[PDB]
Amino acid sequence: NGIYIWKIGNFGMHLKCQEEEKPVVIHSPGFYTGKPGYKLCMRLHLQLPTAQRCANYISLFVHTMQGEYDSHLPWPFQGTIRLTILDQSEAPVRQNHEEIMDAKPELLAFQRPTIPRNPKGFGYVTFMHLEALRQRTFIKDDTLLVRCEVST
Amino acid sequence: HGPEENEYK
Repeated sequence: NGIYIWKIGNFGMHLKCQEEEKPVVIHSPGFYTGKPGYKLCMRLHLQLPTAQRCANYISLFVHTMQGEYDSHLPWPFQGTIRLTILDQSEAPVRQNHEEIMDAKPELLAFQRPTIPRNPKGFGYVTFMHLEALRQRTFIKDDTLLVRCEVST
Repeated sequence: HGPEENEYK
């Protein structure tokens, strides 16, 4: 299984713009599920307080990118993606917030990408409520940890 | 809460 931990720095600033009702949208670097493996990346939003549904939620989405090994891998990507926002409080057992999502072959999002970054992504509009960040040490040293673990 | 495809922008 490939595992990638996205360190999102400067996070205090990002929460501040969300409060000021400024759209916040971030993309991870690309990363490989393996070598050879798929190249994926992540989209995280901070939803405005004035949104209809999902107000004040964190959104989280996985996208396929064009990769070195694309021509060698089976398409569409089929498998499991586990998206976790990690707890950095000092307290076993730590309480991570995670959702496990199933890659179904019927989706367009995991078809072979032809553009550098496929705009069709797959994930959760309502991944985690912001008011859950104020209730655990999810942010430490002004940094948020988003873990992506891919199973095939 | 379940997953969904989602295009941007």
